[PDB]
Amino acid sequence: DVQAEWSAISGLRRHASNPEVKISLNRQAGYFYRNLIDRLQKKQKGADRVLLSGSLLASVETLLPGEKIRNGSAHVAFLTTSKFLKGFHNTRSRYSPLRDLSGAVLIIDEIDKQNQVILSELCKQQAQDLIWAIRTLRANFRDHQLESSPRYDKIEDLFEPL
Amino acid sequence: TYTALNFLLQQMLEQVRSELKENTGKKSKRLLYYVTDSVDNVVSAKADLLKLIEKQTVKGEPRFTLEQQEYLKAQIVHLPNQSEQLLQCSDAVLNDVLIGFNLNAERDVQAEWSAISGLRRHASNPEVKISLNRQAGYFYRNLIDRLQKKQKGADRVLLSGSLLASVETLLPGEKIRNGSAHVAFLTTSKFLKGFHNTRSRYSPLRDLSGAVLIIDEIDKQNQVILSELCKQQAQDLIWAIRTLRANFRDHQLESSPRYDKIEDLFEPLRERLEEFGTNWNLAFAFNTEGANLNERPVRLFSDRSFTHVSSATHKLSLKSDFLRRKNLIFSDEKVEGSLIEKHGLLTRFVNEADVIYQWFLGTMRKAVFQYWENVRGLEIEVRENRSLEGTFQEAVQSLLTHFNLQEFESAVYESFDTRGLRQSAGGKANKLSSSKSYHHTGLKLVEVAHNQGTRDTVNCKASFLNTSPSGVLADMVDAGAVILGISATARADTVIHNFDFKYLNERLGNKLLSLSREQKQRVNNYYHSRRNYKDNGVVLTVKYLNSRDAFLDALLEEYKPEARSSHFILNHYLGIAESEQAFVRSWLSKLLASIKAFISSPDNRYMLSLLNRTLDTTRQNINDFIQFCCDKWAKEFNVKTKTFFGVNADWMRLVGYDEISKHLNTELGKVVVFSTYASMGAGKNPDYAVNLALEGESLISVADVTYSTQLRSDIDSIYLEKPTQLLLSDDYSHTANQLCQFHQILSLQENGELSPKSAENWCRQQLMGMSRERSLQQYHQTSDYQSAVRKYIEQAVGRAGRTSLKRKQILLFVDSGLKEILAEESRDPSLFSHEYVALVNKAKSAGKSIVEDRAVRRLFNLAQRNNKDGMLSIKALVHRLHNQPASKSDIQEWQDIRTQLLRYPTVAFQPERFNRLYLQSMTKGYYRYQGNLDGDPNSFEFFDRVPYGDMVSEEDCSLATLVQNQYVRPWFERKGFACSWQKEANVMTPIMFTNIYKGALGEQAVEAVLTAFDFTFEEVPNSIYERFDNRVIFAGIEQPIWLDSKYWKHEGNESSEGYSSKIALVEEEFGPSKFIYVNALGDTSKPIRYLNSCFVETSPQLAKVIEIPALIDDSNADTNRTAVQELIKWLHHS
Amino acid sequence: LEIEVRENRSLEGTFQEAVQSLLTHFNLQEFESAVYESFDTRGLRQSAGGKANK
Amino acid sequence: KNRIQAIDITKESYSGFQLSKVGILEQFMQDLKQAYGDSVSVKLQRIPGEKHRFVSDTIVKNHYVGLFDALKEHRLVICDLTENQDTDAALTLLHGIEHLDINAEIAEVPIRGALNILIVGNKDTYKSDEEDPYQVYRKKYQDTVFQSCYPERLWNRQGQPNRHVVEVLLKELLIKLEVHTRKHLIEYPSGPERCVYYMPQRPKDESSEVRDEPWPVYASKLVGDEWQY
DNA sequence: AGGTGAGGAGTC
DNA sequence: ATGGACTCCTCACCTGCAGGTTCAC
DNA sequence: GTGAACCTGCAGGTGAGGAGTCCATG
DNA sequence: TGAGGAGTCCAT
Repeated sequence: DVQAEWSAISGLRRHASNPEVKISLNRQAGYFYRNLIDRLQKKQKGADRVLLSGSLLASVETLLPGEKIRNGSAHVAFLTTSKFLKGFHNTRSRYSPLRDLSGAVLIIDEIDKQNQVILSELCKQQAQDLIWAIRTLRANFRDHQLESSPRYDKIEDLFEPL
Repeated sequence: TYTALNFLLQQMLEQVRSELKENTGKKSKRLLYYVTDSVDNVVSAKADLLKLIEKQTVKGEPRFTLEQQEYLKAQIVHLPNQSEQLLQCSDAVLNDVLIGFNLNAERDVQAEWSAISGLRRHASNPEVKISLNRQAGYFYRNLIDRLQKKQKGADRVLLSGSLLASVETLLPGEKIRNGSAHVAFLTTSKFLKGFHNTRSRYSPLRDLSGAVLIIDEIDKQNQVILSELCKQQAQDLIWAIRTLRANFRDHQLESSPRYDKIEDLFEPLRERLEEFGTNWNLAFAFNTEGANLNERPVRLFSDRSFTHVSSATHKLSLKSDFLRRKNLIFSDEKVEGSLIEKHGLLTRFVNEADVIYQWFLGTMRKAVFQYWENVRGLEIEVRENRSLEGTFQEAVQSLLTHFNLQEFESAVYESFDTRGLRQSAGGKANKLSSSKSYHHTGLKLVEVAHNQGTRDTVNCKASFLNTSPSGVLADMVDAGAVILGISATARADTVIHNFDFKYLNERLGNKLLSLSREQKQRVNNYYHSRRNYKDNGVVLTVKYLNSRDAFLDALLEEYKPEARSSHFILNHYLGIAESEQAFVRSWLSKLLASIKAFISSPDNRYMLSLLNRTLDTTRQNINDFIQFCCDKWAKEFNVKTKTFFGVNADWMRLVGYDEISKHLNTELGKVVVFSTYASMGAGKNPDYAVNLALEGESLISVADVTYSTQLRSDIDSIYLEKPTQLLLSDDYSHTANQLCQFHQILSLQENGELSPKSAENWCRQQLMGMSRERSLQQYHQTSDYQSAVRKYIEQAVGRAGRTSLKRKQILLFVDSGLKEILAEESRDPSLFSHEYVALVNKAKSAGKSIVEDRAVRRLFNLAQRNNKDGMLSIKALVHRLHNQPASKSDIQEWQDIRTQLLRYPTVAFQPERFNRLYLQSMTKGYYRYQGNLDGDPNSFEFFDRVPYGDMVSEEDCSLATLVQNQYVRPWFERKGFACSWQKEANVMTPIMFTNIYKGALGEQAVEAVLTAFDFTFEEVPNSIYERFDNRVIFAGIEQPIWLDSKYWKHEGNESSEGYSSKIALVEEEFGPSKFIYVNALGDTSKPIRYLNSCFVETSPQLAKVIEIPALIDDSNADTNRTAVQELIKWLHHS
Repeated sequence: LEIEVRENRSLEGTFQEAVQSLLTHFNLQEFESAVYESFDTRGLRQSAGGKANK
Repeated sequence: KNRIQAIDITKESYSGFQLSKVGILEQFMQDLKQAYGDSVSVKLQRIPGEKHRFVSDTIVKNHYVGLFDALKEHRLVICDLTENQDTDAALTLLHGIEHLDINAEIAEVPIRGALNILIVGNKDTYKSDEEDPYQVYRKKYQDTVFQSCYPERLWNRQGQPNRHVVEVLLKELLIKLEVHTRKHLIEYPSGPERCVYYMPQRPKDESSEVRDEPWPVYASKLVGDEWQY
C-alpha cells in the first residue's frame, strides 16, 4: 500500500503550481498521514520496539513534533483551541492534554469567543441506539466473570449494583 | 471468432421471431454473455460483432436495411469498471443527474466534484493520471450510494426523457433491468463481483436459469477463480461462539403469516449452543501457562476428513480453574507416557467450534428462501413484484434485527443466495452415506496468539477454503446455464494448470457433451484444405542442441583478447559470481549456436527466440556480448542483420509492435527478436506485410483456393527453451500464498499422483517454514509436470503462423532437455498441428523407453487413500456413540453401512453415494494385502508387491457353509442378502471386511437359530448401545436378558477389567441381569462354560454368564440342539 | 506493588491497557469508541455537588 | 578470512589451473625471464627420500571397527541440562550412537560410575557466580568420566544429522577411559623404553602473561603394565 | 565446552 | 607518514563405484 | 570351479534457478 | 406579521 500511495503524492507535489492540484493534494495528504502513523504505532506497541538514535531520531522528531515533549526535550507548546480539545500524536499513542493538568500554565487570548468554539465541538457528536445497547448489556452481563488476581482486586465489587 | 459471433447473431434473431408471434402472454428476455480474462479482447470482440452486423450480404445484396441495423446495435452493452465508467461521461450528463436528484445543495458532493473536474482538465502527464483514477473510484461509490437510497421506498423521482439518457449513460446496468438490452460483454473478475443498477447491486451468479455463456481460453480461468477465493477474511472463534450463545437464549421471533416455518429451523442450533457452553466453561477467558508456550505462536492445520497437522512438540491440553476463574492451556506432562491426558484437547475445541460457526451461516439461506416463498403468494397485501433477487436485503435485515445479531451482516453477505455460492456442492455431507470429495469440502487453518494490548488473554484466528474452482464450474451447470468453452488445449491431463475432468465426469454425467469421430475427421479435412503441405514443397527441419563449452571458450577470448583465462573474463567483465556459472554457460552456448545456424542459411529473414527471462538493462553486460557475436557472423557470410532487445509487455504498449513489419517490408536484411513465454501471450498477431520486390522466390501459397485482402506472411525460424517454475504462487498476502500451496498438495493427493505418506510429509514441512526450491523438487517427481510442459510447447508453436503464405524451409531449434518428455507422447494425432507432429516424430526415433502407465500407479495410491479414511472415520463414529447421551442420526448411520454391505458386497459400476468403501482391484474378485489394523495407516501395501500377505476374497468368510443351514437361508433370501460374490472390479476395503462385515454377518445368524425355537428380540434403550448386541425376551422371564456375539471362533483380549466394567455398569442401573455369550461356525463338540461375574468359573447353577462354543458347525452346518436345550434350562426356574 | 516490566507509571500508560482488559473479559468490545470519547470531557465529573442529581 | 585453493584440475581444464596458488607461481617464473632474461633465476630444493609409506583405506576401516568393539562392553548415558529445554538432541544423538551397535540410555540426572555425555549451553551466557551445570556436576562426582557438547553442533547446514560429530565423541570417550583405568585396551605399538615423558603446562589464570614465569611440568611413565602419572 | 593442523587479521 | 616481527583469531575434512585379478576351499 | 576378499584410479558434487494483471476499497 | 449575513477550525 505504502509505496504506491506515496509515489502518487510525491509525483503530484512537483506540479503544485495551478490552483487545481492544491485542492486534491490537501485532501490526499491527510489520508496518507493517518495510515503511516498507525503502522508506526502498532509496530512499536511492545513486541519489536525499534530503537531510535541519531538520524532516525531526528527524522521522527521532524514528522512527529509531539514526541519531543515525551522524552523531555521541550516543555512549551503553541497551538489552537480545536487542536487543544482533541490532542496530538506521539510515537506510542494519542496524548490528550485534558487528562493531565496538575500544575501547568494556560494563557488564553480572546477568552470571550472560546465559548462558541467549545460549543461547536460539543455538538458534533454521534448518536446511539438505546434498545440495542440495553439488550446487549443485559445479555453479556448475565454470566460473564472477571479473574481473581491481585491486579483485579476490589474491581468486581464496583459492578455489583449494575 | 467468426463462428462464435455468428452463433450470437442467430440467437439475436430467434428472440425477435419469438416476440412477433406471442399479447397472448408475457415473459422476460434471455441474457447472453461473452466473458474472457483480458479487457482488450472484450473490446475487440464487440467491434467485430458490430462490423458483422453491418457488412453481411446474401445473394450479393445486403441482408438488412439501414433502419433494421439500428435496432440490432441498440441491444449490446459493455460494462467496464467504476473508474473507467466515470471518466467517459461528460459534464452535461453528470450535471443533469445532480440537478435531477437535488444533490447540489450538499457541500461534500460539490467539493469532491470540483476536485475531480479540475484534475480532469489538465490530465496530460502520467502523474495526475494515477491520482485521477483513485479519486474517481471513491467519488463513484459515494454518488451511487446516495442515488440508491433516494430511490428506495419514497421520493422516487420519475425517470423519462433526457434524464433517462443521462442515467443510462452513467449506469449501463440500468438498460437490462427495464428491458432495453439483453447482450453483455464483460471480463471474468467483474463477472464474479456484479454490477450496479438503480435499486441495488446485481449478482449474475444468483440467477442463471436459461442463459448462454461463451468463455474463451477456458483452461486459464482455473487460476483466476482461485485468486478470488484466497482474498477472504478471518474470524475469531471464541468471540463468535460467546456472541452466539448469549443471543440465542431469550430472543424470539414474531408470530405472523409472513414468518411461517422459520422458527423451527433454529431450534437444533439453540440446543447445541448450550451444550458447548457447559462442556467447555465458556463463562471464562483463555490464557496460556508455561514456558516455551509464550515464545512462539501455535498453528494448526485441518483438512476436515483425515489429514491433521500441528506445529507443537507435545500434545497440548485445556483446563478449568475455579479459583483463578480462568481456562488455561498447559503443556501437561512432556515426558514419555506418564498418565496420558484426561483433561481435554485444543484440537477438539477448534474442530467443534468450526462446525457450529458454519451451521449458523447455512441456516440463514434456508430461512431467506422460505421468507420469499411466504411473501410472494401468501400475503400479496402490498404489491412489490420482483423475485428472489429482489427480496434479498429485506429478509436478511428482518431476521438480524429480531435476533440482535448485527455484526454478522457482512459475513452473511459475502456467501449468500437461495443456498450457497461459496459453500460446498454435490453430496453436501461429510459422511460414509454421502459422496465425498475435496472439491466441495475445503480446508481450515487456525492460529492462536495474544490479544492486542492485553497481556492476559488469547484469541484464535481461522481461515477457510470451502470450494475448489471445479466445484463452482459444476454448480453453474446444475443451475441451468449453458457453457461453451473454446480452446486448443481444453482437455489437457493436468489438474494444476487445468480443471479436473474426472470429477466433472462423475458429477455431471450425460450433460458433458462431446464430439464424435466423424465430426473430428470433417474438421481435419477442413484444416488440411486451408493448410496443405504435401504439395507446393514445404519442409520442416528440426534440430536438438546440446551444451558446448569449447564453442563459448574461444568466443570469450576473442571478445577481450588482452585477458588471460575464460572464467576471469566471465566473472570480471560480465557480472556473474562463482555460484552462478554452470547454469549461465549452459544456456548461453545453445542460444549462440542457434543464432549461427540462422545467419548461415540464405533464404530466411525473421527469427524469434523464446526464453524464460527478460534480456533488459539489468543484463546489459550479456547483451553487448551477443551483439558483438552477430556482427562477426554477419561479416563471415554476406547478409546484414538487425536485433531487437527488451521486448516486454510494457515495451509493447509504449513503443509498439508495428516497427518490425515496417523494417521488413521497407529494407532488406535479417531480424532477430528476443522474447519470453509470457510476454508473447498478451501481444498477438506477429505478422508483417509482404513486398515481393524485396523478397525472393520462396513464397509458395498453400491454400487450395484463392485468398482475399492484403498479402501477409509470418515467422520462419523458432528457438525453444525449456520452461521454468511451474508451481503457482500468490502475491496478495501471506495467508493467501499458504492457502494456495495447501490447495495444490491436496489436489494432487485427490487425483492419485501422490501417496498419503508423501503428502503428509510435504504438509508438515510447509507448516514449519519451507523454501520454494524444495517444493519444486517435490513437484518434479510427478506425472503432471510433463503434461504441463507439453501444453506450453503446443501453445508456443500453435500461435506462430496465421497466414496461408509460407516459405519452403521452416527451421525449428529445440533445447536438449525436452527430448525424453516429447518422446513420451502417446495421444491420438488427429487434430494436431504440423510442427508438433514433426517434433514428436523426430524425438521418437532414438532408442526405446519403458513406459509405466499412470493407471497402474493410480490404483495403488487410491487404494491406500480409501483404506486410510475408513479407519479414522470409524473410530470417530464409535467414540461419538459412547458419550453418556446417544443421538439419533448416529444409530441410523451405524445401521446403513452394514445393511448396504450385506446387500451389495461387490458392485459393478462406480459407486456414487457409498464411494469410500470400495476399492478397484486389478483382478476381478479377490486381492491380497499385508498390514496392521491397529497401528499406522500409512504402512499398508497391496497387490503384487505383497504376494504372501492376507487375502480378501469370498472363501475367507465361509459364506458357502454359512448359508447352508436350514433356519438361516430363508432369512438371507427374503431381505435381499446376497449369498455370493459377483466377480466385478470393486471389493470392500480391508477395514470394512474385518470389523464390520464379520460381526454383522454372524450377529444376524444368531437371530435366526434362536428365533425359530421361541425367543424374542428387541432394541437397546439408548443407554448401553454398542456395549451389547441385543435384548431377548421369552415366556415372561424376569431379570432382563442381554446378549453379544463374536461371529466365528474369534478371540478378544478383554477378559481383563473391561468385561467386569461392562457387567458392573449394566448392573449398577438396570439391576440384576443375565448374559448370553455365544458363537457360531465353530466346533460343536466342546462343553458349555458357565462363567461367574469374574473369570473364575463356578458351578452351573450359580452363574451369571453362559458361554456356548458353537451352534452351527462348519462341517455341514448342523444345529446344536443340545446347546439350545441347555440354554433354555439355565434361563428357566433353575 | 506487583513488580514486573516497568515503564512510565501514570494514568496515560495504564489507560488503554485497563480499558482493553476490562472490555475483553466481559465480552462487549462494541463500546470501545464511546468509552474513548467520554473519558476526555465528561471524565472530570462526580464531585459530590459538581455532578449530582438530587 | 578469505582463501584460495591450492590446486585444481577439475575436468582437465587449463583455465582453472591458472587461478590457484600454484598457477600464479608458474606465471612468476615467466615474468622474471621477460624482464631480466637469464641473468636471474630461482632454483628449488628436493629433499632426499627413500622410505615412503602410502596408506590404504581398508586398514583405517578395520582399525575403527576394533575401536568400537571395546566401547561396546560398557554403559553409556546421555543427559540434558539446558535451561529452556528444546530440540530432540538426546534422541538424535542416541539414534546416531545406536546405528553403530552401541546401545545407550537417557537419564534426567547424571549417574555416578558410568560414562556420561552431557548437553550444555554456551559458557559465556551463565553468570560468573552462577553455578555452571558442567562445573557443579563435575566437582561433586570425582570418579567419573565426562564429555559435553553444545546442542547446535548435531545439525548440519541443510538440517540433516551430522555423523562425524558422533564418531568423534565416541573415540574421545574411549581415550579418557584408557587414561582412567591406567591400562591400555587396544593394541598400540611399542616405543623406546626407560624414558620419562614431561609436559609443561601454562597457568589458566588471566594474570599469567609473564613470559619467564615458571610453569608446572607433569610427568608420566610406564612400569610393568601400568602407567604412572 | 567435538578434535588436529594449516593459515589470514589486527598492533608494539 | 613507515617495516617486519610475535600472539590470538576463523575455517575445512572426515569420497564412491566400476572393472580386472586372485586366491580358498 | 567358483565366489568371497582384494586392489587401482576416473567421476561428480542440495534442492533448482520469472513475467504479468483485475477490481474494490477514504 | 415576524426579520433580513459573513467567517471559521479538523479529521476523514
